[PDB]
Amino acid sequence: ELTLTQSPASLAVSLGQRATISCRASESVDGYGNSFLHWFQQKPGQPPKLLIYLASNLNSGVPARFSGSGSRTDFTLTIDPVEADDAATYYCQQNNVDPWTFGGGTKLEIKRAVAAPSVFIFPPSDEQLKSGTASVVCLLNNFYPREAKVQWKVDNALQSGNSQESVTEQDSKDSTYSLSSTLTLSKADYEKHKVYACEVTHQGLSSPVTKSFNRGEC
Amino acid sequence: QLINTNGSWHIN
Amino acid sequence: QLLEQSGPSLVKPSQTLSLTCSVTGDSITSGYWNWIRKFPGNKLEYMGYISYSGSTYYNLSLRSRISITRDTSKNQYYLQLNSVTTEDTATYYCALITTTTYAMDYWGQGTTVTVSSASTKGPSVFPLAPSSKSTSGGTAALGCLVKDYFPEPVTVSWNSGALTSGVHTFPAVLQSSGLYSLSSVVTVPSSSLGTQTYICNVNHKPSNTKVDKKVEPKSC
Repeated sequence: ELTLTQSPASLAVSLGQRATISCRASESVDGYGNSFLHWFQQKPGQPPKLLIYLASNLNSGVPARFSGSGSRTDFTLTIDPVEADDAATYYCQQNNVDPWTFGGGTKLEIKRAVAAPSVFIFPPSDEQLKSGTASVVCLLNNFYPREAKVQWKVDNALQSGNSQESVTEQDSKDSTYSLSSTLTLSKADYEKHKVYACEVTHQGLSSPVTKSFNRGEC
Repeated sequence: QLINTNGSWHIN
Repeated sequence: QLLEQSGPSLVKPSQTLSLTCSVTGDSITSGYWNWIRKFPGNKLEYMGYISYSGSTYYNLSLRSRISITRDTSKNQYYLQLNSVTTEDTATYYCALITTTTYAMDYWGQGTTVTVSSASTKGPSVFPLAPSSKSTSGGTAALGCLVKDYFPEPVTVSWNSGALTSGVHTFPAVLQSSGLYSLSSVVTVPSSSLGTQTYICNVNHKPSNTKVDKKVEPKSC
């Protein structure tokens, strides 16, 4: 029944600026002079980590840049100043009203200078070619902002329906993203052709970059 | 030193 | 103080999920011992606790098919979830609430649980070799392609964990075969390629598989 509503769903804040995340309960989570609302931070591959307990108390080992305020139904987490290491999702949790719940989360993104990706390409290995399948891999390293476009070309012919991609979460140090895209062809197809290329469009690039290699050539 | 019962905390 | 997690990473539909949390440090006859789960993107749901006294509290949505038990001599507690479906696919965390914070202040690393009838399969690991098509400046990128495994997850380290700077391990993609595929890369000085050894360590617990692949430069 009881709902915790976080706002906003995603927030973009520059380094050294202030970030504010809100959590609103439909009913009071107070009791005995305390507000039973807590703030957690979660990064990929990790458990949630307690930041603020009881609305306004700083957990030990958590920097003073984090602060909590509010009561009853209205609560606020504040990061000031925000650092690169603060890229994560933030959750509120209440544990005094059945049923216990979490907020839906607020992703915090660090705003930084625009950076063009470094584009790299990897031919399939011979070992894998033995299996009758070829994975060609295009890497876009350390770029900002996230929005990037990658199209595959085989002998200058545009590809579709035969590639997949994924993007990392923001880097905890340089606040960039990286992307990996994989073109999967059969061995026969891969050997029928010569030029394998990855074409990249990004805000940091004046013109689309075409990073390529030729089968059999250095 | 609060204790919890069926979701709710309280003294004693 | 350590909450270690154990249990199956793969469960068949309509069957029972059993997880274990082993605590080292202080006794479970103190505090509240909880299970929480995180859905594939990326919602958190509180599941429930067994208290120091052995009393249990359950989330009303789960009251029907959940059971949390404990063993004080082994200092462990367990989670049982019946009639499991594809909507129970999540990461399962165990966590403690003390009276110092009255919040969930200590957690376990979690157990990735997939609900499926498909059987597990270890990954094939192929190098992503550094070459003049992956260098820029004094910087060369290299990697590993971890292809065709099931289910999630896989974890990759470089040089047994010694090499962390510049490492990007990408989220896996689900292929049309139903097998996962994942890449992991790292940028290093290009002058070092001839004298420095780079090895990816790929861990796939679900299939009890660990693979070390040494990646070497591509020279024609």
